[PDB]
Amino acid sequence: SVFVGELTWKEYEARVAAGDCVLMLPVGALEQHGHHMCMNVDVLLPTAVCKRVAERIGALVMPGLQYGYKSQQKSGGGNHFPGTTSLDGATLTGTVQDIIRELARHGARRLVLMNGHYENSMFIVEGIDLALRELRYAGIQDFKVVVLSYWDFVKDPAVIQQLYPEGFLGWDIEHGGVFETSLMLALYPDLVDLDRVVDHPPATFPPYDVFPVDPARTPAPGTLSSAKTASREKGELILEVCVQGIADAIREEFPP
Amino acid sequence: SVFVGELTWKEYEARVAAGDCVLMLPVGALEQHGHHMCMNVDVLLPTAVCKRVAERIGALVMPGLQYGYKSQQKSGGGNHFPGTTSLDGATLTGTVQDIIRELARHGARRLVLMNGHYENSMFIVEGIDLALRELRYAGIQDFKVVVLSYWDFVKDPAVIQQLYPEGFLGWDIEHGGVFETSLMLALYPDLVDLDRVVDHPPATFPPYDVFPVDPARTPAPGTLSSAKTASREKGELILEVCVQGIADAIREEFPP
Amino acid sequence: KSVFVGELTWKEYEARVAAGDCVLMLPVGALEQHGHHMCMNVDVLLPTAVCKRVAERIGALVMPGLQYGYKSQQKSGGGNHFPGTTSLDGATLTGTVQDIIRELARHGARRLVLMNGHYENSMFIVEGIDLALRELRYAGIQDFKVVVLSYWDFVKDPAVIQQLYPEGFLGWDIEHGGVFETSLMLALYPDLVDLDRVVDHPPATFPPYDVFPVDPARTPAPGTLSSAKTASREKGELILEVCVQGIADAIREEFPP
Amino acid sequence: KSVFVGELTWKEYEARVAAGDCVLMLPVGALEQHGHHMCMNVDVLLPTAVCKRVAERIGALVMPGLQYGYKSQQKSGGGNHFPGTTSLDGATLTGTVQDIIRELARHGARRLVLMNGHYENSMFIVEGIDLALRELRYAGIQDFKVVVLSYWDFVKDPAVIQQLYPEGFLGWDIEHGGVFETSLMLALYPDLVDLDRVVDHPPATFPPYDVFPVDPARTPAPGTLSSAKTASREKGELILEVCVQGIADAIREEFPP
Amino acid sequence: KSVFVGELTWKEYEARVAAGDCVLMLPVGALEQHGHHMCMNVDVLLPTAVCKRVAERIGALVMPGLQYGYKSQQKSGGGNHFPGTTSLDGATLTGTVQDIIRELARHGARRLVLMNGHYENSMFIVEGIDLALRELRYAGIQDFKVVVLSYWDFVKDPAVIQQLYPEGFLGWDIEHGGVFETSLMLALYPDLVDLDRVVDHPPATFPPYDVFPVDPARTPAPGTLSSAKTASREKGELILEVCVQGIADAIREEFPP
Amino acid sequence: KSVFVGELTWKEYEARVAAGDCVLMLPVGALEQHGHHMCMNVDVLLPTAVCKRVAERIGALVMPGLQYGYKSQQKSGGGNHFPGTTSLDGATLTGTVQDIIRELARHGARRLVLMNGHYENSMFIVEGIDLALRELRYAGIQDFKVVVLSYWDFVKDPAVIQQLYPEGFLGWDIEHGGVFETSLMLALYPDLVDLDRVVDHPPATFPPYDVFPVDPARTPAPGTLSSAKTASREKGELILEVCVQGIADAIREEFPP
Ligand SMILES: [Mn+2]
Ligand SMILES: [Mn+2]
Ligand SMILES: [Mn+2]
Ligand SMILES: [Mn+2]
Ligand SMILES: [Mn+2]
Ligand SMILES: [Mn+2]
Ligand SMILES: [Zn+2]
Ligand SMILES: [Zn+2]
Ligand SMILES: [Zn+2]
Ligand SMILES: [Zn+2]
Ligand SMILES: [Zn+2]
Ligand SMILES: [Zn+2]
Repeated sequence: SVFVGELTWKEYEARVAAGDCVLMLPVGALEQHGHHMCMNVDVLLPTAVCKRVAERIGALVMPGLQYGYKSQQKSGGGNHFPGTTSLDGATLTGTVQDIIRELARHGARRLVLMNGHYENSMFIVEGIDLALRELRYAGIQDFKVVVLSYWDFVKDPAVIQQLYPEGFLGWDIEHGGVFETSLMLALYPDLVDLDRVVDHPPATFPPYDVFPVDPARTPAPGTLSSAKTASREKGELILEVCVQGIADAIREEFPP
Repeated sequence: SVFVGELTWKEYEARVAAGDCVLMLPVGALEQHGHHMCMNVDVLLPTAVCKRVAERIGALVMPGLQYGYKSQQKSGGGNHFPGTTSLDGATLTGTVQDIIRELARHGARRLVLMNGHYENSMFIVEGIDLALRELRYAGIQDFKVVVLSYWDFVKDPAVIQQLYPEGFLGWDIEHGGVFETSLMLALYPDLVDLDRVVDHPPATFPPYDVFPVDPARTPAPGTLSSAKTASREKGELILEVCVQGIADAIREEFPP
Repeated sequence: KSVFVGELTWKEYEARVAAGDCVLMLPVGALEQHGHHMCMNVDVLLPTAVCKRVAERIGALVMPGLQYGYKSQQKSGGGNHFPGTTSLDGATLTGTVQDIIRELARHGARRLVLMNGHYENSMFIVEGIDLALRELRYAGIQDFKVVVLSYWDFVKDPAVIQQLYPEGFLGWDIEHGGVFETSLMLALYPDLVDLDRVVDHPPATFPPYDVFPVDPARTPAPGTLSSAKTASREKGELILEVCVQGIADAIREEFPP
Repeated sequence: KSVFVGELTWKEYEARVAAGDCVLMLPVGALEQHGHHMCMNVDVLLPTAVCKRVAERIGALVMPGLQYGYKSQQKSGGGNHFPGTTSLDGATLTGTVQDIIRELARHGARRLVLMNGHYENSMFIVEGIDLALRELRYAGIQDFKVVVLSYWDFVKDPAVIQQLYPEGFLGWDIEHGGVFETSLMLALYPDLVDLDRVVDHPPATFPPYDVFPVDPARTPAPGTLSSAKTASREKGELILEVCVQGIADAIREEFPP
Repeated sequence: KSVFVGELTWKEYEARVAAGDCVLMLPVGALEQHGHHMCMNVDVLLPTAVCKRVAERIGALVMPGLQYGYKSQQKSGGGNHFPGTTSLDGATLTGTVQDIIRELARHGARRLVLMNGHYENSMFIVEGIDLALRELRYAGIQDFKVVVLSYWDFVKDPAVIQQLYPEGFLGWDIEHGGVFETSLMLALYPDLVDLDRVVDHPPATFPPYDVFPVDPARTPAPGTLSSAKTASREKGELILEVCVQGIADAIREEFPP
Repeated sequence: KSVFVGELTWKEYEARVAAGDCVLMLPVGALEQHGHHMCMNVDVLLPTAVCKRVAERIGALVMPGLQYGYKSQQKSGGGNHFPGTTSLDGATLTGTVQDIIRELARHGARRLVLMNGHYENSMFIVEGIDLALRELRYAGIQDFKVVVLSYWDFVKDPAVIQQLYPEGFLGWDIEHGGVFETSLMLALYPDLVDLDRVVDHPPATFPPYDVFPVDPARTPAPGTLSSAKTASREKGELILEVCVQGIADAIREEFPP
């Protein structure tokens, strides 16, 4: 198994003792994802990518963070929706910080944080800095962290054209849209009912944000773009591209 | 599905709209469990129990807390072991607090926290208190919480007698022993290898604790008792007793 | 000379720590209801009295005690809904323990005994200790050693237990305001106990789970979890000698001269 | 009359809020390196200058700006390893925003515009707002409204973008110490810019991931993420008018008189 | 009938609060070095003794005192570099005060007097009060009132001052371990004072600024900021009567029956 | 060359720190009501102006000032109940000071002067400094030195006081919006002062204790604690010269070039 949770402490110890062990931590959320998809998408997707990447490069995957930061209107619909269960920034930051501290204690020195929930980014960044700060007090400067949101690896114009023959709309509105829905159709079809997709024009907003969040400014379904054209085929493409790209990136930053 | 993460936000909203929806939250840890068992035991077990109880009483299960409080020598071997990845008390407390705040926002008013890691108890307690304190600030006083550790429902003398024809020696030393190992053999046999069990005598300690934790005071394998006599059958019985007992307790506290 | 740090001059304290093997003791209690027959500072008074006697025997020093502890829980203290009980949030207690260890380490002390007298304090004392040791480690300090214990855990001799609990040991959690604490109080501070006000009720029992908000009905009306009807000075004196002796021996073993 | 709260007496401020529809604006910046050609308080100076001009047009008031912001990130500000850059922890910035909102609500104010000038501040400003609104709700207050924006987002007109970047727009992320900010500075504070010191390097490019500890080698030597060689006072005046007009209109829309 | 809450049963306490105009008093001290002639728990002992006497006269109740206070400052307590002195971080002290007020309010109490005995505690007590009142407001509670004071501020009469300091008033800040505190201790706890060990140095003087890390050389070697050579039980009795009467009167005025 | 860090390039800043003896100065103020005759940013403007002049004379650099300070207290600033005054919680201010010191240390700086302009900030500045020095100690760094001062403490010469107050000085406590601050403002920013609006009331006096919630009636209606009727540009110029000279000499003493 490539999952730390499924290993005995002895097996884990031996792997870290190897010296070049790479650990991966998926960071997701419990968030509404329209009428056609379930709410644990942000955990399921990066976890599936982590598993596949780990199998290829000989890495290990830590239990994923199930709850993430508050959903923002322009990227995830808004934290006013039912189901969405978000943590305060301090809580998410502290969780990341605590995990890094513990991994360093084990003797680990290579960590990849794979974000699957757009809004988590800056709090992950702060948790990393606080953990690295503490390691520095002990004179430790060899703990290295690579942070990434898996969708950023789908850049190849050729790939983008296949997935979006009519044009890429941007990652900000890819919440419950073609990208996430296609991956889900390929990985967990039973958790997706494309027939329930509520077609609507791609969400647009003015150059600013308003709080309290105005529910009227988010498409009724909660999605920011339609997944009507999502498909298992597109999902298989996205999956291979991400796994390959991320596997290469990790081998690059954490070589033998 | 009985898992909130596998529902759409509309399906979840509908269940809460019913008025008497009971939500369940498993709280575990990533911790060493000897040479014969994996490290996510404390998440897997309460989650499996929650699932079965939820199926029986029509409740829903929230994503579980994967990381818990620091392992203590007398109950989990100690936080010095590799693999064990623990959170600070404030972090765990804050996580529980944030989740309750969000569930209340959804309109939910009935929550069952099922602890699977001994050491989490008091921090779960503080998280609950802080969240209820805030709810009262908003005039909300109808949010009710039931907290329990699933093993406390295995107290019937006849059951203990059948499970331990030699004698029960308390839940304290039941870390990686007969109880947890038997449950795992019944639910996830592939994650257990009885041939690797180190059959040492029950762990004993003086009436006080020492910090920094002294490794010599914990049996080398990390277990506090031998799981040599663990069996699938013992696990099936434990599972039956726990599910029935918790289901009855929840119906009592959260009637239709 | 006094065994209490508070009654020493800084020069005397400094000299004792300069010795090199000085052991410090910190009582951790609470302000909590203890039925109709006993006062509310029991959890401070008792561990403080034990520390004093242990200190006198092994040559240790006792720090001012923590007067307020963690929230009373229904199954071990009656519940935090009772009047009088004044509790701190976990972070507050944890931080207090953390600050004190930091300061003792600054003084040059390296041996500390935390003696808990309020059941609910345990885990927050543990977190306070971990956070303080973590910070000491940042400065390369790994020789600070801590021994934490709840004084009642030393009362284990089958023979002594039989006298206190003729019908069986009820468990340290439901001992709140019962025979154990009341007997000690009768022996140490009789003026603060009125055995005639004891409301005799059966030992408190609870289901295998807890409910919040706490339900007042599931706690005996007087606030006690077990009856102190049979409490006596004699039982108190026995408990006292057993604790002092056992704790003194434990400290001598962990912190040898 | 001044549009800055700091330059008013408390009586004058009180009267303005008593008006009932008073709009307050808070500039949120940072002290951060901005290449060899510009000073380090750019992120405070620019949003404050924009706030002043917007306030003059719509009759709003401007609060003292936040001088220190969140840690500079490699992909958007060069990195927090540079000298001069003085950053706050996320909790500190969030708490500052939170405290100010709480206080303004106490004054009776209910309309606030937070104008961010430092790319990295965004999410911590967002958390500060959420925590403050949460507290207001506890006190039964639900009419406090907040508008948050990063001023450069108002430069949307394809015609304006083309004038600034005739060879193509490469994004706001690498617009640190580049054409955009440098042009505005040339138009507002020319004495604080030495265009002759601009190190004309190719625009910064990074792989689809982040690495920590930040690797200095992955940031252009000067600290800038794009060359300001083509910056000019003319471009600056266009940007200024575009931002002021757009924001003024947005506020009139969200906070009608 | 004891005036200490800790020595009451929860029923007795409940009955007192039920009165409707009950006044609670909380001593806030510290564990701090006090020269070669006095013990280190002075800051707790003195305000507690004053609270007890005031309570007896006005029918109030006294809560367990805070044993540890904020970090000793050079100009008012000698400095936190001294052995023995065991200080809390500001957040810890503030949080302790906050938790206590929250609980007292839960009991139904609405009148609290915080009597400070350690100079440096003041602003953290103030913050704890503000945060507690803020929370009470969220709960719709606005009738909780707090009076905070440092007992020495009540010694104002010129005649009294001259009797105490024939050479001239030195200011309450340098009155650390000097005539004022030592005299009170001589009148209240003579066994904890050895006037023969007093080091008769001239009053400490400092430039108009502070330096950190604290420089030990800038504090008189004994730790005292002024000489207690002329301290006496007679002066102690005078101070005690002035403080008790003045405070009793002030409380009667702020918390009328 | 500017003495303000914000107006320097990171290269210029780096070079100055490289000198190995660079002194950094941080103004710490507040946004607070200052009567009917003066604006609310006084506490930022004054220490910043003093820092600028001192820096010009001794070759130091000035950091962006803290614009918001701790909650106004009745006896020193009128009270936090006034409109306009926008205060931070203690933890927020302490955290801001702490974060800035961490960053300056990272830059390689080791000499810092914090110039307080708001009475109430003092203890939180102190705690921020302690927490920062504590963390530096975790990294084996103990050569970072901090000097903290409130600029008005340098106006102590009897001859100067006599010239400024030919009718008698009554202390710094009541100098909120009075002669001292108003005179400085008249000399530095005359347009922000309108002496004709001064409410000439008698000096504020208070009992030896404080009450919370704060009672508005106990503060002079205008918000000032003493009348600035006799304030003048001349008095302001004198105060400025004395403060700048005194502070410059103190800094040279503590941080020799
Ligand atoms: Mn998401
Ligand atoms: Mn466990
Ligand atoms: Mn207790
Ligand atoms: Mn920036
Ligand atoms: Mn003191
Ligand atoms: Mn002020
Ligand atoms: Zn998603
Ligand atoms: Zn387990
Ligand atoms: Zn007790
Ligand atoms: Zn910038
Ligand atoms: Zn003292
Ligand atoms: Zn002022």
